[PDB]
Amino acid sequence: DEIVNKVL
Amino acid sequence: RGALSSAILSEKPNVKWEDVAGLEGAKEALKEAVILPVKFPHLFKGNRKPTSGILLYGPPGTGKSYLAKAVATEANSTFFSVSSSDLVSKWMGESEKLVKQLFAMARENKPSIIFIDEVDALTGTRGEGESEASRRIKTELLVQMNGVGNDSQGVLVLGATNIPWQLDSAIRRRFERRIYIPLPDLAARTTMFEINVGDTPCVLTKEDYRTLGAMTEGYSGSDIAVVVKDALMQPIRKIQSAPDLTIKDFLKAIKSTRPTVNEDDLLKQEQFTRDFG
Amino acid sequence: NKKLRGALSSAILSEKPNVKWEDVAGLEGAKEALKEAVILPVKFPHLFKGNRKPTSGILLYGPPGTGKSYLAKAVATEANSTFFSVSSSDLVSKWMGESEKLVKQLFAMARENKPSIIFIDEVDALTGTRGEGESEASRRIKTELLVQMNGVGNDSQGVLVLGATNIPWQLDSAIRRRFERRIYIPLPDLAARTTMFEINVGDTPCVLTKEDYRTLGAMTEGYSGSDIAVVVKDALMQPIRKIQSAPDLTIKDFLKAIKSTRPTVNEDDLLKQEQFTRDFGQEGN
Amino acid sequence: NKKLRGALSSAILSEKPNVKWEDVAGLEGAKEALKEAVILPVKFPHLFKGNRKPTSGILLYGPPGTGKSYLAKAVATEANSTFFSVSSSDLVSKWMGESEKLVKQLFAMARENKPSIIFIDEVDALTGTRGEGESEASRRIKTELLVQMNGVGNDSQGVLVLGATNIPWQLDSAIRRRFERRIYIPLPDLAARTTMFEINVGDTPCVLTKEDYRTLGAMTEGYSGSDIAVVVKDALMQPIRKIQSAPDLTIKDFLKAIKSTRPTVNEDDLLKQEQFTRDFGQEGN
Amino acid sequence: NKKLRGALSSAILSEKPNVKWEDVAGLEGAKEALKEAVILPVKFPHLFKGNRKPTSGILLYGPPGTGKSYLAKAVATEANSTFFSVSSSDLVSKWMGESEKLVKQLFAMARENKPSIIFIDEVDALTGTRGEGESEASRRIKTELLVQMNGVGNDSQGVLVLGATNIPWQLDSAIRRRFERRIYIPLPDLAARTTMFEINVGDTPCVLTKEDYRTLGAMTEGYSGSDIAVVVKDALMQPIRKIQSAPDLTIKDFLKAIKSTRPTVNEDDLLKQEQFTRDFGQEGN
Amino acid sequence: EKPNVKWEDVAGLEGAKEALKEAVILPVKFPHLFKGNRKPTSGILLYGPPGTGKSYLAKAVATEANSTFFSVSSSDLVSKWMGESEKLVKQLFAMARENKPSIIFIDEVDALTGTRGEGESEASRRIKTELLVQMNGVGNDSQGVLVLGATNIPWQLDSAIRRRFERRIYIPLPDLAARTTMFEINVGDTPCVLTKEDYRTLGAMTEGYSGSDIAVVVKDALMQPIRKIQSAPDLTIKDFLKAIKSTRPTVNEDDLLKQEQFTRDFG
Ligand SMILES: Nc1ncnc2c1ncn2[C@@H]1O[C@H](COP(=O)(O)OP(=O)(O)O)[C@@H](O)[C@H]1O
Ligand SMILES: Nc1ncnc2c1ncn2[C@@H]1O[C@H](COP(=O)(O)OP(=O)(O)O)[C@@H](O)[C@H]1O
Ligand SMILES: Nc1ncnc2c1ncn2[C@@H]1O[C@H](COP(=O)(O)OP(=O)(O)O)[C@@H](O)[C@H]1O
Ligand SMILES: Nc1ncnc2c1ncn2[C@@H]1O[C@H](COP(=O)(O)OP(=O)(O)O)[C@@H](O)[C@H]1O
Ligand SMILES: Nc1ncnc2c1ncn2[C@@H]1O[C@H](COP(=O)(O)OP(=O)(O)O)[C@@H](O)[C@H]1O
Ligand code: BEF
Ligand code: BEF
Ligand code: BEF
Ligand SMILES: [Mg+2]
Ligand SMILES: [Mg+2]
Ligand SMILES: [Mg+2]
Ligand SMILES: [Mg+2]
Repeated sequence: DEIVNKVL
Repeated sequence: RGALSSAILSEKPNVKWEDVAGLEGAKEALKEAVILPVKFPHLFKGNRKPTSGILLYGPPGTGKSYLAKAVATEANSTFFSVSSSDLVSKWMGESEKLVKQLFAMARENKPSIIFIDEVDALTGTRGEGESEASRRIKTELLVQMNGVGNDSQGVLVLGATNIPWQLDSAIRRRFERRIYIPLPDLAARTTMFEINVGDTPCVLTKEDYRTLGAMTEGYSGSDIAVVVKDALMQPIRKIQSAPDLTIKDFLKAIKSTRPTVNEDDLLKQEQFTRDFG
Repeated sequence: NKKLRGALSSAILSEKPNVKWEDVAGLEGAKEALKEAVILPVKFPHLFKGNRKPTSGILLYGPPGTGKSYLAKAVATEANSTFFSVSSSDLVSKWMGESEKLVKQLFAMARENKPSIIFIDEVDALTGTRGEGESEASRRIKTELLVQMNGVGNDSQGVLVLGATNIPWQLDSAIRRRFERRIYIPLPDLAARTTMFEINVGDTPCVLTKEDYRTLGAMTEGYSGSDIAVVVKDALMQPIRKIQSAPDLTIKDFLKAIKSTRPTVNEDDLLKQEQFTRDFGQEGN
Repeated sequence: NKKLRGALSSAILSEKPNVKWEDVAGLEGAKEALKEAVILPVKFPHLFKGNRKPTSGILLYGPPGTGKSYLAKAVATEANSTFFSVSSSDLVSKWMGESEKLVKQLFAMARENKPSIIFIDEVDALTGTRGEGESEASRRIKTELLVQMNGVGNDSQGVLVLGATNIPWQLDSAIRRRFERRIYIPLPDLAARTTMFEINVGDTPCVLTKEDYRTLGAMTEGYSGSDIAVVVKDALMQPIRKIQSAPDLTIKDFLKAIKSTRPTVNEDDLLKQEQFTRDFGQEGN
Repeated sequence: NKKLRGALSSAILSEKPNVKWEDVAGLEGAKEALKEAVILPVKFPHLFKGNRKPTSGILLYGPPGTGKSYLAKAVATEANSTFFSVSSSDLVSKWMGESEKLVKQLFAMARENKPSIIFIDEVDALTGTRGEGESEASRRIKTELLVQMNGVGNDSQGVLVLGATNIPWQLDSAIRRRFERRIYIPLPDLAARTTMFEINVGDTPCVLTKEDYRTLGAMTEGYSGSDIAVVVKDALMQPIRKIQSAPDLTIKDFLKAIKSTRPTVNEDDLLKQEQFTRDFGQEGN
Repeated sequence: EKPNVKWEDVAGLEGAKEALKEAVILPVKFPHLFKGNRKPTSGILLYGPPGTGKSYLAKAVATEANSTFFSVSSSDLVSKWMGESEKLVKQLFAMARENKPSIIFIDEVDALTGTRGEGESEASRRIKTELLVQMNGVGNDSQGVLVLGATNIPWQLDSAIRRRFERRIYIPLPDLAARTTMFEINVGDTPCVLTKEDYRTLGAMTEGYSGSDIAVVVKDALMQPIRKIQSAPDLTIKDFLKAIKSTRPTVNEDDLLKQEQFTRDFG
């Protein structure tokens, strides 16, 4: 499954 | 299949064309895009094709979703009220087949009107978005809304929004009649008070509703629905404390209730109308 | 399906925090609106027929510490309705549109268990005016909250959506529209402060009179209800300090506490609160 | 759930840094408040019944190097509780709303093992007034900390939340509200400085008398406790250096060190500290 | 875990740059402090017991080009301990609070390899007074560096944190506190310049005498050690230009180079350096 | 990467030409004269006004080097993603360490390195700082790389980076023989009736022009006869005089005062 990361 | 067929509603919210107050251009365009192809299908032959996309925009609370309910009652179509909750998925390559399935079942159920409500949440300019959700959805949707000649029955793609300037220019192109739903003027406000009091026993006259409609400049239709809600509560205050409807009930409600739209939101709406609408 | 209900089974609270409408001090108007939106539809359901529909959204705002969450506890005791208390920890999942699938499931549960109350505490952290926010969290959680509150095929019958906030001017205008009675909870006045001292001392043996509580209530202008709860907390510690440096509660204990404890809210925050009340709001009295 | 508790299992410290209440010098008021909020509820739990509840939040602030983290070590030795010690490295994560199920299951760990203490060191880096911050970190970690500290269905019984900071004016007003005793830890005074020299020389053989330590304490006005710890460090490294240029301790060793070592603080930082103390704070004595 | 150690495996340097203490000219105070903080704890560990602890932070500052990084190379050769020469490229990452775990992971690696030295070159780029900086990089990298250097549950035993900077007045006061011996590395004097010419000519055949090097050292007032390294570079490149332009080294080669090469520094930068040394600093001699 | 460009190809300023022929060829043609204390130069800052043939001289060193050449520039190292503008720098120096000898040509270094008194926290301190530490540093080994760099604003450069560039050479507005050479080159093999005294005449006519301007007066003069073809021939000196009357340069004679300032103080 294509999970979301989070950036700066 | 059995995951997008929770887009078809079937309860038919009973709003008829004589409940929206004013908005006659919008009723005119919606009639000649929805009612008239079905009732006289011989006319649309040759170069004369029906419209295949209509965007309604405006400030918040002025009639967009409500007019979509009026279409949903009066159309005699099959009506998909789809949204971004029902198209996006974890598994890659599901937000391709889901849009594709949507339009294929719309052509199972011709005539079809599809109401993609708040299109700015699907279609977000693709310069910062994530891989799966933003790109393959918006490209597949652009393709399937490039069905010009084949979609002569079936898909009329409505759509409402409050932020019409945050919309991608290819999708501004696909919606070929951007109509603007504004805050209502005097006759419409008087009509909305007369509708929203319903069949409730009141001592009011035509000059009373005329008075209130003169009093409420700046209010949208939501606000007048809630001043009628509060003013209809006023008898139960006069029973608890620990009768007829007066005009002091409405003056009481209008003193207490305060408008919703801010007068710079209107500047950017008028901006977009003057540039593209 | 059942994985998600296994997640949201821990939101149906089951303990009834015993705050009653008299444990709230002040606030005639906010209790009045909340009673005629929560208590009265259940107790006399024959009245609400025809054009007369109950209220389906109430926003409470104010400075910090003035009664918002507490009044929500009073509703949670007195309502006799299922009281969901949800927050941003319980809606933002990791997994591509669960933060919309969770919201939709939330109101689907609150329609199968009607009459229900959904208390979204600190709604300004979900709903942030969408001009600077990110794509997913912004457009998709805000958008599913909008469409889910009124929408087309959605039927907000018998659900009520409360909500409290401290920054009511940072709220999106579509969600300012959905909350149809923005009530303002202010800092307490003289009679309210005197009432809060009389409540918070409880049944503790004290030599104080009505003019003593009246004196303290005259002394504390600028304090919210939190601050008076902590000056009563500190002043109730004063007999222990006696009984170690060596009884009754006697007015030098309270004067001692009021000298030591200092206000919490400043006086420009109040200018922006009064701004929003004058532009969009009710008056909570 | 258990993935997150597997992350935050390494925050409940267990080595008990052996600082006892003797070893702090000055600050009778801060030790007094911390004792009657930490030691006394456990040792005499029959007292705290009725309206008399223990304190559930204490903010220590001050200039750099004056005793805040050290006094937290003293609590960590003397408390007999499950002392956690968490920080901003251990709450912020990468995957989208994991940075607040960490906050939630931190406080749920402290509820399963009550009476607990949560020591959030340097709280101004989590909690930054939310008018300019980003969506996820700002609104969601700050908001889950707020709702989790008092909230509706949350029951902060028997947990205590410490916290230290150097910039107490950059703190959000809702979180200034949650910390209900803002104590101020100041730069030292004469008796405290004399006590710190007597402590830091330890059991080292010296010819010094009480009037010698009294002399040095008179000599060092303006120094914080760090600076006196390093003049004792350098003065203890004077005889090794005389071994290298060729004994017990002369007062010329300490005068030598105090000439060479120069303080840390300045004198407008103190104006903003005194500002905050005069507007919202206590006095740590 | 192992992803992060895969990142920081490229910091344990493994080549020992052969600079010895003799090569570094002048500056006996800075060599003295660095020897008694690096060499002496390892060579005689029985001495440091009780109250006598080694130094755990040393800041070198000065004008550009005067010896700071070079003296750090001398420590890296002579120390016999694990040396991490970390920098700003190796601590910042993109994914929302994965920078902090590299800081924490760096010191948690350094206590596996004790004794250790951490040399943070140009610390003024991490630590920028936090009054104008951004939320994440500012509060979270600075804050994790603070808490990680002394903190509560952290145990800075046997690690040393060096650091060099050219702008020592733009440093945060908590981090000015953590560096407990701010030594100042100045522009060289006469004997140092003469020593640097004698070193940099190496074993090259020259007709020069002691009074010749003495002459040049008298000639070059205002030059840093970089400039004298490049006038020796240019003066050594004269003979090749006398083979192309058509041998032995005579003082006209150096006068030729000194005429052509022009300095680097500027005499108000020195006023702010002397300012900081007079307000907070040691003297590197 | 070696297309044609040569030491023969360039016009004027043999001080620059000899400093560079030295600093690249003199180690590469002879790696056994540089032993002991005698090390080659590891940084050269060219500057000047625009148009004066800086980057062309750099690519003359690219062809004429037998060395690798990385013509990165300030357009390609700006990012906006929290410490991405540094890993680009570091991996650049990694492929330059792995591939000795190398040349790194940072074109318009004044856009990375801006005196740090007004700049922002991250980009100022972090790109400038990683460039500093990466050029000499501790564990870094600048063996066999040469860091070039060109700029037009050499006074807006940070003093630590003015220190790292150890030969600041100044490329000035050119003389007479160079201009005559550039006309003779840029006409190429095109049939023209011009003589040596004609090119000599034009070179006398064009004082103040950089090499760009003479490349565009030759461009325009080569497009005069086709223009009289299709909106209705040969190459006259009146064609070039026509073009030089129409085409105008860039420069101002106070920009030269601050250039000469920096050359007299540091260059
Ligand atoms: N033209 C209208 N006629 C009748 N009621 C209206 C009209 N416009 C608004 N209202 C009232 O406002 C309510 C809100 O309408 P709604 O569909 O939510 O507006 P929109 O979607 O633009 O924000 C309507 O359901 C009705 O209560
Ligand atoms: N109006 C009030 N009447 C009685 N107690 C109050 C009142 N306002 C505050 N309190 C006390 O102060 C505390 C703070 O109330 P709380 O609900 O947390 O405030 P809020 O959520 O606005 O910040 C409550 O627990 C209660 O103990
Ligand atoms: N009040 C004090 N009594 C004794 N030592 C003190 C005191 N204040 C500071 N110190 C010394 O200061 C050193 C460093 O102070 P520290 O614990 O870091 O304070 P903080 O965290 O506030 O900066 C402590 O290790 C201790 O040696
Ligand atoms: N005191 C000194 N003794 C010997 N060499 C020196 C000295 N100062 C500078 N150098 C020369 O300077 C270079 C080191 O740069 P450095 O002085 O470390 O710059 P910074 O100190 O600004 O980091 C080496 O070439 C070294 O030869
Ligand atoms: N002095 C010069 N000698 C020879 N050719 C030049 C000269 N100046 C410019 N040119 C030609 O003009 C073109 C552009 O020059 P360039 O070096 O890019 O300008 P700048 O130095 O301003 O960046 C080059 O390809 C070059 O061949
Ligand atoms: F115009 Be509405 F708010 F959809
Ligand atoms: F909910 Be409170 F006003 F902080
Ligand atoms: F006061 Be310290 F720097 F925590
Ligand atoms: Mg709508
Ligand atoms: Mg609250
Ligand atoms: Mg500390
Ligand atoms: Mg250096």
